Amino acid sequence: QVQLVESGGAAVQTGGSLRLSCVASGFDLSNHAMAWVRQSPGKGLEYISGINNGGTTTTYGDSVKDRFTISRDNAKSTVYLQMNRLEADDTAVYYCVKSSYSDIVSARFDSWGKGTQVTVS
Amino acid sequence: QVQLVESGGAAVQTGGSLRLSCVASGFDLSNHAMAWVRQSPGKGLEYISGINNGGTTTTYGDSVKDRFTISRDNAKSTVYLQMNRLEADDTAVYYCVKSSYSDIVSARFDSWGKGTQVTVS
Amino acid sequence: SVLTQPPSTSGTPGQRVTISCSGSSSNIETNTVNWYQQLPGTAPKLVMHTNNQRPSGVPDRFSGSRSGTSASLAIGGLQSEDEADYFCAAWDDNLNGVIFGGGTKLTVLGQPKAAPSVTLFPPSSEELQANKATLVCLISDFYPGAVTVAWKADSSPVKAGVETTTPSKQSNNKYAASSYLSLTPEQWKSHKSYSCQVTHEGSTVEKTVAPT
Amino acid sequence: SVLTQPPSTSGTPGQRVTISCSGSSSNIETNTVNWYQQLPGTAPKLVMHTNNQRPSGVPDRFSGSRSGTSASLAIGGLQSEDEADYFCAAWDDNLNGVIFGGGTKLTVLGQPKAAPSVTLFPPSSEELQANKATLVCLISDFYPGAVTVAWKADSSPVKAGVETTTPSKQSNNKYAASSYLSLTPEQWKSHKSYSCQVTHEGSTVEKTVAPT
Ligand SMILES: [Cl-]
Ligand SMILES: [Cl-]
Ligand code: NA
Ligand code: NA
Repeated sequence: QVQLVESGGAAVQTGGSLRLSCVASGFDLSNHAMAWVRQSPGKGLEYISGINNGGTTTTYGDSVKDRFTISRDNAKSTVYLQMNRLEADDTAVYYCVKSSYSDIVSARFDSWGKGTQVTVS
Repeated sequence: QVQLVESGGAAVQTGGSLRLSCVASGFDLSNHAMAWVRQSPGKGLEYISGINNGGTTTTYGDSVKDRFTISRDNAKSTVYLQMNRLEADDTAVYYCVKSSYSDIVSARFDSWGKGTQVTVS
Repeated sequence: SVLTQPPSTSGTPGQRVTISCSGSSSNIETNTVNWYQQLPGTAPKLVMHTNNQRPSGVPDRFSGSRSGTSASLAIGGLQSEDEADYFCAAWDDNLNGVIFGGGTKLTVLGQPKAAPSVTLFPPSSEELQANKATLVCLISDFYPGAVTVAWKADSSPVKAGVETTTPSKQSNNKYAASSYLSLTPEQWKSHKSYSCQVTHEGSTVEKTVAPT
Repeated sequence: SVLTQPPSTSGTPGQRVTISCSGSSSNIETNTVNWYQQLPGTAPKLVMHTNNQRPSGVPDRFSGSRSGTSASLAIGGLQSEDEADYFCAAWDDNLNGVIFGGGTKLTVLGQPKAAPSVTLFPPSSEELQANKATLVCLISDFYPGAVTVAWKADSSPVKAGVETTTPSKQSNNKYAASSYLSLTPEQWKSHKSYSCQVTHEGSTVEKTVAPT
């Protein structure tokens, strides 16, 4: 069955870096665009970054551009998120999502992971 | 499949009365002892009343004796709880539970309902 | 930054409720809308895509629409299991990405509604001696359990240093919460007054305190 | 009235934790013990019966025992999905019924522990003019998120009129809660002082205020 598993969340210091992973199972990752969605405690959903199936187009949320970078390895069935120059406002749970389409052009997210927590102190 | 469904919870006034129902499905009710368990918001579990499969033995929690009464109708597959002279300390969620044994002699409760809420104002 | 949704709505069992979401020429007018449902402590789930199409495993009482720059999600025959937080979402050409709504918390009523009691507390003398000035705005005895809070220094909005707790059910089955603002003793004496305003289903109450 | 359990315990993933439950000659010594597991907002579930027998669908890492007047529930290889509240239970001949434990909240650690900051607030002047005297004891920046609170009038315990909110996660991923005591202006001026004591994983902190 279709499953998304995230890993890498930890408690780090302000200004540090961290790298998150999302392993996909039960489908062909090379046919789907992917993205990251985060949620701070008691607040709403926020779009972080997205990438198309070929990795040739990337977009970012306004709060994380020039700081975060998204990548993927279709043969290893894995999506990554590199986070640099962290600040306290990055403390949230980060979800790995999969789109039905092969391109990052919509807000349709059919599958969600369980999420990983990041703490900035 | 085995299922327990409760009904009757409502918001009433201090000193009033209320009658709760629990309908059982998926098994033979006449082979099992039954009981009621309640939980006040943010607090623990509390034993309210129990009855054996033949209805010949009944026990009560110390806080509700002389006020509450338990009964059953095996042909209608239903258990009842009559609550009289209600007080604010009776505000809680009330669970209908089923024992594996035919007698009310243990704290083994194999199946639980979803519960009904009672508010005393 | 976000699409506009009402912060909270409610209805009685069997009733039909609708949730609004309003956008701009940059998003909803030119891009389709998606709806997501989230229960406490779990991931959000898609319940509607491409304006008005339902995923498999979503009851027929759910329905979506789009008109101009706004959308709506209709739920008929309210059941207890529909109590959740609902978000709208669409692509946005100005942001080059996805824009979300603020979220609407839906409650299935089971007791009479009640307006909150609000009490505001100035700093205590023991914490002022440890070079601290924290204010508390106590909010109690309200239903349904969703509120929004805003602080002001004199008459200007304050956002930094604000924390508000998730509403909690108490012994009378009504909700309570607290909001605290962490200040330094200079900021507190710097201004003429501070204020705490609470919003509950559209209605508002405000309180004010001052250094003595 | 109840069996004695620790209010909270924790461990790191992969670790092995144990939960205690101690009774009397009226219950545990002569009657077998049962264990129940409850996740937030759902009904409790049996995970162990007849001292040390596991229902079908309960991992082999769960294990129970009984010795004298006490029992224990052991969990090996802690996983995230084990975070819940655990109750013990047994029949009691003095009560002629079932006696429950107080409940133990188990947390799977994912960040460093932290002791709570406590601040106590006397009544505000606006609420005193409306014939009201409510005290607030603010508790913030603690982990894991479980606390126990006790109030005192001078030196005597007070139980009536106390409400405490369920701990809430805030923007730094630490927890916060509030406890308020509703008094009349006579009761408040009647005594020399009031106190608020907070317990967190066995450790205690206390504060005191007085009418000025
Ligand atoms: Cl596929
Ligand atoms: Cl049977
Ligand atoms: Na395919
Ligand atoms: Na049978």
